[PDB]
Amino acid sequence: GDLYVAGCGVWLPPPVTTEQALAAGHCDRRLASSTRMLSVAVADKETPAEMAALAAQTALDRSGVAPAHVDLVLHASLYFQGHHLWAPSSYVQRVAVGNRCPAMEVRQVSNGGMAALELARAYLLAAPDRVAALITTGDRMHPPGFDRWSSDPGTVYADGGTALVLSRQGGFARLRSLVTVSEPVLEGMHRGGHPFGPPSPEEQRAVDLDAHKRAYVAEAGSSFSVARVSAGQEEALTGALEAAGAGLDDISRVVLPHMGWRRLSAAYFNKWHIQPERTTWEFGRRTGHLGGGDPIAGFDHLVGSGRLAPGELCLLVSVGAGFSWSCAVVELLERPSWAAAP
Amino acid sequence: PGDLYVAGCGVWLPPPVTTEQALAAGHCDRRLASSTRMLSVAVADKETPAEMAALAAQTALDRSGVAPAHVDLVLHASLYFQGHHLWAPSSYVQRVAVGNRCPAMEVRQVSNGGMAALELARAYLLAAPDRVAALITTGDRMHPPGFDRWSSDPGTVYADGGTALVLSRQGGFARLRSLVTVSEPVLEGMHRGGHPFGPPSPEEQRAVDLDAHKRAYVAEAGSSFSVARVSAGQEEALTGALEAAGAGLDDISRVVLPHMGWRRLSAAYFNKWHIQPERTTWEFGRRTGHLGGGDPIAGFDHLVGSGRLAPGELCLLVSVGAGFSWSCAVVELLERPSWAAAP
Ligand SMILES: CC(C)(COP(=O)(O)O)[C@@H](O)C(=O)NCCC(=O)NCCSC1(CC(=O)O)COC1
Ligand SMILES: CC(C)(COP(=O)(O)O)[C@@H](O)C(=O)NCCC(=O)NCCSC1(CC(=O)O)COC1
Repeated sequence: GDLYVAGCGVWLPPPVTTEQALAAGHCDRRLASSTRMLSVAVADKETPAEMAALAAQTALDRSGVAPAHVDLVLHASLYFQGHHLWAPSSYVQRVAVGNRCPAMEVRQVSNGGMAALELARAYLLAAPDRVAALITTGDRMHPPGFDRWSSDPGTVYADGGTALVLSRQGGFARLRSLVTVSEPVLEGMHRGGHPFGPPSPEEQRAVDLDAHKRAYVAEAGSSFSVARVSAGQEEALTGALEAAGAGLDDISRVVLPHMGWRRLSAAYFNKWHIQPERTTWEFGRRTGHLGGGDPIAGFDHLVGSGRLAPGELCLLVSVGAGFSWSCAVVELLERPSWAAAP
Repeated sequence: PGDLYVAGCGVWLPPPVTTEQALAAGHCDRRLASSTRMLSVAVADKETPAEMAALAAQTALDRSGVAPAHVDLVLHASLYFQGHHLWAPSSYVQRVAVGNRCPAMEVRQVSNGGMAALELARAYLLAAPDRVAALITTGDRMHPPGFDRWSSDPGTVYADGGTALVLSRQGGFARLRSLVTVSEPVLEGMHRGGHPFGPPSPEEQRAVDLDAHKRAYVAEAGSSFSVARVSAGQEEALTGALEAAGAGLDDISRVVLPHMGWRRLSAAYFNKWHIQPERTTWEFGRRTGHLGGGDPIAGFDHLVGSGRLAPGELCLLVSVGAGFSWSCAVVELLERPSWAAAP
């Protein structure tokens, strides 16, 4: 019944600094100041499945899991994967695993990685003989259909891949809890059309979330909008902590989404009263938002850098547009052979 | 004790466009009309994919009688653009059709997406002792800018519409006797640019053109290899599902096939398995078109609602998508639901 993290890894393209973004007029100084971002991973020619596959190779090698024991492949993403009517999950399988288990996509906007983890956990527990599952994420947020800095002001989107190997047999960390909360009444906040009617039939030029958020608040009211988002976040946090038998004071590290400083302050630092030094803030602000993969990149970072110690608890915090929230408590059991000692 | 049932199902299909009208507009030529033998395809005007999925889910949930509190998962499958980036179509389906707060997400596996979500839904319900039902939906809209319903993938004509199915552990009008999924990722490169066995090419900025990528894959990997590997996956899914249900093909009363053109179905199924078109959903699919990954649901819903399937009879669901992935399922009709015609 127990579930473990057997391996994890990332593939991040080289960073583009905020200074170089300012120089190119991709970012203004107000956004630079409000987000306090330092750099964002930006890919040149690598596409999403390629980057996911590269992360899966690292995660699988670190795990020591045989390909015959990978019983599910789930690839999560939030933006165009490059080729319509093509199966990026099958590319990840062919290149990174080389086996024949089911391989498919799971999507839940910036929460896709945790959504895939929920489905992976269920899949592994539904049959007594299953062993491990591979979860990957990958996205590429290029200039013609997406604006990395202002398509969704307050969050700077990154290119890159992440991967995690979940196992029933064992691993270096134990999953103590995972909870997902859904508040679909917020659905219309990220689309055109009436917030409570059907979606408008036209849009794919350049994502402009800011326009839709204001239209949603106008129709639903700021009071309602702020409250429901707050309530969803609180349900996921307290649900995960209660399921793990922990309180926030038992948590050593908090893996937060890689959003800008203003957003993280309002949602987490000034609400929960935690210090940034207890989170992945410094990592995320040089990385950027990796679509649905931030919890994986952040946990991988904490472990690989030795910032998390055996016996310590880690809290994964993730959120997506629907809205959907996931929180997980992960217990580090031992330092993996790939990790730096402090 | 582990058993799973179909409690409800439904579709929402926009008005049809006939092959004659397609011929007249120069969307279809006589050789394509003749090779596919399509009669019409469902075409949406202003309805978006999640809108159509939500309408189908309303019908399916109303038919099932399952309360929203017993819907413990919502999975929305699709194969083409859902209309809005960084937006959650699965949350729209939840808000409009369910009104609850269980997890809602997307599952995708090309033209096999509906059966893929069925696999994950089944695991989810079986992974915890108190779960009851799950809602599965599909929805797509294949419009002219980036897609040509008649020639983006010649030999299959793609439809607009939504489908929905309610899976339950408590009961239903049909029992899921078996469900198996087969994966051959070596065929992955057949549906993209680049190099079949290298990384994908940079972002596809044009109308979908699968014929180009299939020719490039066959040139590189060989026709003998491609045809054999595709044939082997289809045969594995078929015999796996039938063996898992304790049935042989002669025990199947009706086959729900994908809504491809006549030439593809003949080569894959009619001439291979020696089954009659009259035992399949051929007549239904040829007036509907390919509903992305919802065909098994639409075809099963058609068979049940029209009374062509009788209590005690077994039904075989057949699905395939690029990747490749294949799913087959055997479903036993337990009773005629009250919304179904008597034959
Ligand atoms: C949670 C709290 C911050 C609490 O606020 P108080 O301090 O006012 O109680 C809340 O009231 C709030 O507004 N949060 C920001 C959400 C919003 O309204 N619009 C943007 C939503 S974009 C997003 C995409 C991403 O992942 O980057 C999807 O979720 C993030
Ligand atoms: C299938 C078979 C005929 C079986 O082998 P036998 O010919 O010996 O029977 C085989 O010979 C064959 O043709 N291989 C060529 C590949 C091909 O065209 N794939 C379609 C690509 S889009 C598609 C989705 C859909 O439309 O639903 C994914 O599957 C259809």
